[PDB]
Amino acid sequence: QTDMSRKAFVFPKESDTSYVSLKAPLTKPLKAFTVCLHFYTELSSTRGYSIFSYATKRQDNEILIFWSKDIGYSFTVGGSEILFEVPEVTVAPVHICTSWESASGIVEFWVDGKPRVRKSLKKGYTVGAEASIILGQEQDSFGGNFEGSQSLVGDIGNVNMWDFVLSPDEINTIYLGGPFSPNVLNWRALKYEVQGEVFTKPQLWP
Amino acid sequence: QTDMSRKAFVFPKESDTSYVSLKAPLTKPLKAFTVCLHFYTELSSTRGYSIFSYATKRQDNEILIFWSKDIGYSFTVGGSEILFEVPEVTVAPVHICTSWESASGIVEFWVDGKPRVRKSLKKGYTVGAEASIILGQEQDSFGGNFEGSQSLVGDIGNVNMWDFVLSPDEINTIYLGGPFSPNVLNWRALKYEVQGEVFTKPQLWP
Amino acid sequence: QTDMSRKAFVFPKESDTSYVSLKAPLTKPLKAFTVCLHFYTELSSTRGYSIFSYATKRQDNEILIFWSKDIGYSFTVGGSEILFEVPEVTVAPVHICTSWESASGIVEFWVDGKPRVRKSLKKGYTVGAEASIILGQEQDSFGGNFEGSQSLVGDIGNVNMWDFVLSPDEINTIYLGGPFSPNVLNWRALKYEVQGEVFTKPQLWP
Amino acid sequence: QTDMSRKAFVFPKESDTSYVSLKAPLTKPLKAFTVCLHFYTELSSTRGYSIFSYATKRQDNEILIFWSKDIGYSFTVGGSEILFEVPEVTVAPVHICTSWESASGIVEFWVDGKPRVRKSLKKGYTVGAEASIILGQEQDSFGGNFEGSQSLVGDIGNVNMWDFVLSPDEINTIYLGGPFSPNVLNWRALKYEVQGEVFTKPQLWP
Amino acid sequence: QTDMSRKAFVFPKESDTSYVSLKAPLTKPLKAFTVCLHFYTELSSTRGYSIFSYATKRQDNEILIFWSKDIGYSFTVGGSEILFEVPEVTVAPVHICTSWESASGIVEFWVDGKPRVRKSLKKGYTVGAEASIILGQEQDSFGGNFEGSQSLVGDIGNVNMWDFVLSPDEINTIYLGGPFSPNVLNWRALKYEVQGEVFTKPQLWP
Amino acid sequence: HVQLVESGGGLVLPGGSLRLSCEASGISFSSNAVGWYRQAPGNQRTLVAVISSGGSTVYGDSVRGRFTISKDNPKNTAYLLMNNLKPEDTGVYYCNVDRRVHALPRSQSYWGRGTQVTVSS
Amino acid sequence: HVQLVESGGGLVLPGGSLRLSCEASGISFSSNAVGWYRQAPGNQRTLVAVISSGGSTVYGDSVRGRFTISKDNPKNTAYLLMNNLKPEDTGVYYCNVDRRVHALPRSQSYWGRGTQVTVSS
Amino acid sequence: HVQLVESGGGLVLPGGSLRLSCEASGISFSSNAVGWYRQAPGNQRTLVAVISSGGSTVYGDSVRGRFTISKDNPKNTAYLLMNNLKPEDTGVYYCNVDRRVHALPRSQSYWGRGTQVTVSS
Amino acid sequence: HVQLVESGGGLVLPGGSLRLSCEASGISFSSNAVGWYRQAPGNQRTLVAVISSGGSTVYGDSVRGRFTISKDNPKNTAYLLMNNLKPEDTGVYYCNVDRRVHALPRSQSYWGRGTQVTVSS
Amino acid sequence: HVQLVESGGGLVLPGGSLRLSCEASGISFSSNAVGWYRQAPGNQRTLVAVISSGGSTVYGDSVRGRFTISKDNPKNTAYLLMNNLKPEDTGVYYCNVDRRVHALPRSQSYWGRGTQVTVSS
Repeated sequence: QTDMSRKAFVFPKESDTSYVSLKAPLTKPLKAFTVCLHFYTELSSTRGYSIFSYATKRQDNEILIFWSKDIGYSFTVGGSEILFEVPEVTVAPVHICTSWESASGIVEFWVDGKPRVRKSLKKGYTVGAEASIILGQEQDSFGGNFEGSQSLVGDIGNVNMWDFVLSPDEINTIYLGGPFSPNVLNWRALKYEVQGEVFTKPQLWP
Repeated sequence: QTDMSRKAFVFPKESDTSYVSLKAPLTKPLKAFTVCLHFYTELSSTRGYSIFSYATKRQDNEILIFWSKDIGYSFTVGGSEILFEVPEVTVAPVHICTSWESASGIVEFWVDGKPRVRKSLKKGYTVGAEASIILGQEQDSFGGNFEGSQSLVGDIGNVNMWDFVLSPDEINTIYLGGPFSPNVLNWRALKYEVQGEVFTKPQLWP
Repeated sequence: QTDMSRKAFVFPKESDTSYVSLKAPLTKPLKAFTVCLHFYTELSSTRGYSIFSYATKRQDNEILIFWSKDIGYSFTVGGSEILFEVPEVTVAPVHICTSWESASGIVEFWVDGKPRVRKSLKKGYTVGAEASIILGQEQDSFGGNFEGSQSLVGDIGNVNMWDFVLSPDEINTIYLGGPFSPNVLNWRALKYEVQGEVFTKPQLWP
Repeated sequence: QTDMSRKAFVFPKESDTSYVSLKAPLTKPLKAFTVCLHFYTELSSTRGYSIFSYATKRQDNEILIFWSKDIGYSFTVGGSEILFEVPEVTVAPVHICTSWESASGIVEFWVDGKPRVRKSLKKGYTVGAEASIILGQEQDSFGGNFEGSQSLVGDIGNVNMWDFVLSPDEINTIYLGGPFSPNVLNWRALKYEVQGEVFTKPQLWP
Repeated sequence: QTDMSRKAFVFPKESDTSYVSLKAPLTKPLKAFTVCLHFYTELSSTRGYSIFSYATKRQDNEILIFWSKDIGYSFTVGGSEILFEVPEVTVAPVHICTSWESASGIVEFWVDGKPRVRKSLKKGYTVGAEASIILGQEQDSFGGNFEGSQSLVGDIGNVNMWDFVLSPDEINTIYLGGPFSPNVLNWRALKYEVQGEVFTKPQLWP
Repeated sequence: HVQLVESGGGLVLPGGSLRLSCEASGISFSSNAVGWYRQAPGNQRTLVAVISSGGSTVYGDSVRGRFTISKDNPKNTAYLLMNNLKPEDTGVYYCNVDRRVHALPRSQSYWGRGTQVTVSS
Repeated sequence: HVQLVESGGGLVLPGGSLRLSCEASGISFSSNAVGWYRQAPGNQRTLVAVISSGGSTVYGDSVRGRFTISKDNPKNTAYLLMNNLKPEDTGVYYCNVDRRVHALPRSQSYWGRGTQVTVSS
Repeated sequence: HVQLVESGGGLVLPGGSLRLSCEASGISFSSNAVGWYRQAPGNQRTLVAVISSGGSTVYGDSVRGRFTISKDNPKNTAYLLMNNLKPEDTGVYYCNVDRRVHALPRSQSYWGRGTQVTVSS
Repeated sequence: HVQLVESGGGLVLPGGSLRLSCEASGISFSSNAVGWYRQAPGNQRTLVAVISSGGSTVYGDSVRGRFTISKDNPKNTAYLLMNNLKPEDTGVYYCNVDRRVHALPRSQSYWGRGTQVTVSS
Repeated sequence: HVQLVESGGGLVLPGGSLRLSCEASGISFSSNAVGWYRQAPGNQRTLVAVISSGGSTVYGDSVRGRFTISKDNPKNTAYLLMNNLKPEDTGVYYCNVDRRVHALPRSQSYWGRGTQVTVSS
């Protein structure tokens, strides 16, 4: 393991072969989840880019976050998908935090601290365990099958993930940069592989 | 009874069968009233939605608050109605507080702390006692008769109601989140029924 | 006498019969004056409304303040008049303070703390003593002769008036809400009559 | 001599006969200078008005500051002239501070604390001593010859002038209202004559 | 050597003969670099002007920073060039800090404290040692060959340069005005020559 | 049952004036709101002037401060005063009533025949 | 009684100039305000230039800084000097007086006949 | 294989109404998103109304709050309701399906023939 | 006395270029400012490009960064170089001098005859 | 010496696509930047799409996200792929190279003949 504190991955140029892979000790099926991460890129209103991907052996889009051109954020689970609308786009580092639950079937999507409306999605359905969490490129299969048009060019870091659902106070503390203990993907004890043109450099954002 | 402190009802999807009902110990006719509540939804300039409804055995709109499309807030008592105009619409949690008196026949409507111009309505007229306070759906009768087009999709909470009329200082303290003691509908000792798809989750707004 | 502290007059509906009358102990002719008051109404850019009127036995517009539609504030003394221009209109309680002197013949008009350009008006001319200060309706005669089109619908209060001319420091202290001792019309020891639909209620503005 | 502290000249109406004249003990030729003053008027984008004038026996525009309509500030010395451009105009009291040097031939023009780009003008040339500093009206000769179109209507005060060139720190202290010691024209020990309609009243600006 | 603390060079008028030359003790080839400087000019969206130039015996644009008209900042090394886009232009002093590395081949460009997206340029290539750092005019050869159209009119100062790459904390401290020790070009122990119309005067910016 | 009768309409030269009346029967304006809508391409009536039961009124954006609508409960009749009518103002006008002012009309809201207005010079 | 007499009007080629005078009798400009209004579609006169009793003046938005209006109490006469007039400026002009500048005219305010101005080339 | 069948189209007088149906076979709307695009100069199909698999929908800017689109998984059919159609709305319409709403269409996305709509008066 | 002589004018095909010279006598550009104004409807000269005595210059809003104006004290002559002119630029041009740049010209300022320019294709 | 050869141009029906190639000799795109400019009134070539030596590219405001430009050092050739072109896009196009992207072209920058494109229907 290694501590990526105050460190961030950098993708210099767009391509279809550079990407990292994050491993997890997950063994049992998931009935809920929450993820949080920071990222910064200048693609903006030019094309759509992939943010976070989570595939399995029978589904390429088990979990996926995308930036649909002129539409806004797109959050998809197990095939089904919702879209949160953003009226205008800026140029600066942004922090995001999404959470989903099975029994309730409610999705929460905090952006830059402010919360968005709650919405329903995929009520009563589980998520597999064997997963291949690729970062940098959207995947249409368990392995590669990347698409260069959907690649990401920028910086991303501070990727954390919990199996249960956090509370608003917890999310606020996360945003403010306090202590916390993940149990699925811990940025402080990460274990990863990398291929292609990817670099590790200090994070620009505070 | 139960304490809804730091809790809020959530309506996931639009429909015409999900709603809650709030009971009150009221026994004597009302000669004045004041209500306060917080709410947050994305309907905005898409369609009109019902906020608060209060019906009786001989009138479906004894008290009602609505959001008329492109017109603004609509406050109606015993059939008569007025409409406070809002020039532009935002997307964020909002707190409202309305008050009405019989003898004076004056209506006050505080939104997000700032007050609006006073107006006259229904001078010298009483309000019944037997009531059915439904939340979530506008009613055209004492029971159901809901209209799906007017349903609400979002979050609402912190519903309080006093029989008498508050003073500006009291309203400011309410806004700041201080102590108080309702006498008609107390959010801290609420008693309610629920039917359909309605969930209770921590409030997003501070 | 009575103390109107933290109290304000309210005119519910537009009409031509509701108005109050303020009496004064003035006995000697005026060679200067200053007035200050707060008010709040939603008429805005819809029609012109009267703010303050001061008539005599030989002149209906001895002193008058008006809101000329799309033109701005209109201040008139002994027939002559000037008009301070305002580019845009807002919706919020406003405090105004005007002052005039005989020998210098200069008019000062502070609005919401900020001062405006000085201007000359009616040099070397006195003001009568026997007066009938009506509030609520513009008057074209010593008594009634009101015009419903020019009526005011809103709230007004904190009416003070001095015979001499205040200094900028004094006006700033007035704005901040400090102590002050009027000598013509004191809001703390007012003596008034009222007719029509007029109510007294706590002031909304801080 | 007299102390004009917290005092300001006022020109009520536009004309061609009202003006003040400031005397100085200057005896030797000037090889540099710096002036500072505050002023406030509503002319704005209506017509050009004169701000400060300094003539001699062989030149009407030895030093002059003007507000060219839709062009901006115009600073002229010994005939030559430069124009600092202002994109938009506001309505509020403004403080200005200009400085010029002979050997360097550089002009600095601070407006409302912020500085502007430096520029070159009239390198290697002296300024006369016998001068008539009139305030209120632009001059085309040593005496009168005023032009009513270029008159000023408003307030002006706090006129100071040093023979040498100040430093940025000194200018900042001037702006903040600290102690200092002029040597040519001191607002605290001024000596002036006045003719026409000119009044002295407390300064409106803080 | 001399200490340029709180001092700045000034170019009064546009021309093709005024410029300064900065000498360095560099002896070994560079495999990375970082430069920082402050500047203030009114050229803006009128024409392109040169900011910093660094030539050698076999290349006129070893390092160069330019302001391409309506395009934005242009950073070029060893012939290759990239452009950072700026949507709108203001008028005020600005501080810039650029850094480049050989092995990583990544360029960072901080403007006024905020960082921009990272980019790749000239991977695996060294920079010569014998250099002639001219300031004021862009050079197309080791000596002169200036172009008057590309000259700079304004003020510039606080030029520092390190051979290695700084960290974000270090850049923030530089911006805030803390202590630091350059090793290539130190503004506190500078050694320079000057020709033409160039002056030294206190810096306007704080 | 409910019947709505419109009156006071026709044609006039440019710059003239007129007044329309929308009398109602069966329904009561005391607990309702009335309004006049214009004609437009397709089936889109446009907001002209509406008065709610309480007394507040809403005028069209283009006609801000031009016309004047009013009501009278005693005889239950609403009167709209047309003055300063440009040639473009000609067309088909309707007066409808509903339980609450709702901007863009709604199906249940009774429509009430119609009327024609000409601004011929 | 009150009589308003207008004078100084006609036609001129483009780029010329003219001056109008609105003399009054019975009423006094000392305690009143005067103004010139243009013609427009319907019965809507448009603001051109108005001078109040005190001395402040208000010019039309389009004609900002084009013409100059002035008054003279001794002979109680108001003069408006038009220069650099474009062809579109032609039409019908009126001069009226009222107890206070009121933007859009009002019923009581006298109107004072009218005049015709042509910008024919 | 995959076949897309469109139905419910034609021509109507101005102000009328119609309804379109885009039935699909082989593919399933449960894990896909559908949408109707208009014709335009060149080869630029314009966004009209799209419904995603989850349920969120996106309407065209010009058509904000005019029409209504909806879907039905049981028989896997999407219905778009045409109402208040102005003459300019006539043209060529297509209904397509893709794995995710993607604004400006993409090559892989199936197109599904087309249809013609006329707003002739 | 004072005489202003203009030279360097005519007509050229679209996209060409030309240069104007405004020589002066009696007056000196050292302590004055010069400028070229265009023709317009009525008697409204429009600002094109003006150079002050000090050296600062002001160009027209439409022609921002199109042409370049310059002066030469030794021979006291001002040259305006026009390049890349569109057909609409044709018309009547004048060169005037005044003691100080004053935007909209002023009465005393000498005008200096005039010149014609054609952008005929 | 330096020779610039343009190829891949002509006329196509509306909605089609084409691709242009700007081959160069003598000069090298490794340490230079290339770009295509359109024709316009006068002698104003308009920015269309430019690619710098480093790799950053700048597209025209109107054509934002319409076409794609690219380069290839090995054979030192630049390809611009135009697709979905409207009729108004027809005209004269040029491809030029310079030591650094400079927006509005500059005198030294080589121009490279030209080409004609038609969007005839």
